[PDB]
This record gives sequence, structure tokens and C-alpha cells, in this order.
Amino acid sequence: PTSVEMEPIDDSHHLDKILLQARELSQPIIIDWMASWCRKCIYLKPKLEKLAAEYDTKIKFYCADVNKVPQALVKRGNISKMPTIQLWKDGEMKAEVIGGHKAWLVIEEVREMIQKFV
Ligand SMILES: [Cl-]
Ligand SMILES: [K+]
Repeated sequence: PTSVEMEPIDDSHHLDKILLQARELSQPIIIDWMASWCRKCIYLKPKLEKLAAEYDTKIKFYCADVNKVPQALVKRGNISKMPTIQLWKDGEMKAEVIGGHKAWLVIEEVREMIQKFV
């Protein structure tokens, strides 16, 4: 695969099920906390989907639109800026990268984060 689509997280209960599945496989997951009005988020999406393909079968990648999902799900991430790309493992957030700049550069910083926990 050259690109893998990020799966949307519906709510806190869905996050719970996602984390139980990741624990079964002893894998981390990636969550892209984003907003649809944020140009940085929009430009990052295709680059994140290319990165997700590089980790197909090893790390599942998810996304959550902070204006559409329930407020209780956004509080699970403790989000304050977008895009916030978090690595979760063993049921909790282990590290995060805050976008804000060129998408390729955010991706290299996310790659460094993945290599620490995978
Ligand atoms: Cl919720
Ligand atoms: K925060």
C-alpha cells in the first residue's frame, strides 16, 4: 500500500475499543486531532496517510475532528492546538507532536516519535 486512510474515532467509547484492540496486538496507535478549517491539518492529511502505509499491519492510524466529535472525546486527548498527532500505547497517550509548520517536517518529527515507542 502507498497510502492508508485514517479511521475516524466516533467517541470516547470507540477510543476505548480502539485501545483494547491495540493492547491485544501489543501495538501503539496514532491519533491525528485536527480541525477542518485548519489549513495545516488539511495539508498534513495526505502526508499522514502515506506515513500510515509505511506502518501498515504495525501501527493503526486514526483521526478525530475536534469540532465534530463529542467534547468528552477531545478531553481524552487533552487537546489545545491542532494538528496534534499523538502516539498511544497501553491505553494512554505516550507522546505527541504539535504541527504548525510544513507538513513534511511534521511527518519527520512524527516518525521520530514512532521509532521511540514501536
Ligand atoms: Cl464521548
Ligand atoms: K494540551
